[PDB]
Amino acid sequence: GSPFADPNSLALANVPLSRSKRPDFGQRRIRRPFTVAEVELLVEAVEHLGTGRWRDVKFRAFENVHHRTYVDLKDKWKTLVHTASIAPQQRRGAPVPQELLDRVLAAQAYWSVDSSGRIVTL
Repeated sequence: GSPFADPNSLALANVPLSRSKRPDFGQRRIRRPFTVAEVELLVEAVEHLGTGRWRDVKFRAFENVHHRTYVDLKDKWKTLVHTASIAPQQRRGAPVPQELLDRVLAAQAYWSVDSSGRIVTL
């Protein structure tokens, strides 16, 4: 007395599996050297807004100096960020302090998703 024409579903098990991946590299056009002051203000302009309107960047940065263009500033930061994030041997930018790379990197991640760190546990 058994059933007929049934699906006979299995228990459905799970097997182990690994995962592999690889980073990426690149190179942009030839840029020009910047000043600690110009970079500081420039970074603060794009950082102050994180990733919204470039107009506020050019205005916040310095609406008086010999600025270039909204996108110019935004793009400038993005580029410096990639170079400050890439490998050390490849990170051969202008003679600037690590702070610049720390502010651009930290901010980039801060506005990215959540933040950068999760290592310290006071």
